[PDB]
Amino acid sequence: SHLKSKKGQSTSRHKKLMFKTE
Amino acid sequence: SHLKSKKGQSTSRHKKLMFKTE
Amino acid sequence: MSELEKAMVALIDVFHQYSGREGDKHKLKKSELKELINNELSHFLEEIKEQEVVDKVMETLDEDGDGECDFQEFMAFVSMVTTACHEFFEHE
Amino acid sequence: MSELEKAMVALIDVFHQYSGREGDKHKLKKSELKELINNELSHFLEEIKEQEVVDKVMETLDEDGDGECDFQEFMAFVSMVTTACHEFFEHE
Ligand SMILES: [Ca+2]
Ligand SMILES: [Ca+2]
Ligand SMILES: [Ca+2]
Ligand SMILES: [Ca+2]
Repeated sequence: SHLKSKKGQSTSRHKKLMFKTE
Repeated sequence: SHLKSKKGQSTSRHKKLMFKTE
Repeated sequence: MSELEKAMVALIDVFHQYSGREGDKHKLKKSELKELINNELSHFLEEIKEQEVVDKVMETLDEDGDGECDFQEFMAFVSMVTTACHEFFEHE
Repeated sequence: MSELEKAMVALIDVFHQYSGREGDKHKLKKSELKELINNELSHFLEEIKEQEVVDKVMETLDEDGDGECDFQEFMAFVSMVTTACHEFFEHE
């Protein structure tokens, strides 16, 4: 509900490395 | 009190690497 | 070929290039850490364009929670990213 | 010299020597793990004389708690031991 999807923004690239975290 | 010191035994070498753990 | 010995020495060698760059020779600041990632990994890894990405990575590598990852903390970030390399470097 | 790319490839190369040794090519069993440590590190690291030492290390590397550390789990054990190498290999 209060969570922010934050879709878009190239910064998402960080999430690609998060698959390692997890 | 119920803890086992387990002094001696070369196996202690493992504890040397435990400094990394922590 | 049991060449694990040369691999550990090389991993430490790159770390000295950036750590000795600034006064934090024995410690890395999220700022110095960005230089290692953006400048050293010009094409090997996706360069960082925003320092905010480094702040998020700091949550993971800032184990001491001091905004600075120690050389021991930096070492762990190299093992996890390499694992990703296995998917790309599939010997097969 | 930004030679981080050759270091990641070498770290993975030694892992293939033991993982392909037995059927667990994509996984390492506390048994296969002992061979990596005792046989590959004949003198580079203190060889293991008892498998019990490997059982204790399994508590740390058996992240999945299956008695087997996956290649990703094995990778993390190499970064922490290397840190010890920095104390011994003080460039400086
Ligand atoms: Ca530094
Ligand atoms: Ca820290
Ligand atoms: Ca195997
Ligand atoms: Ca496991």
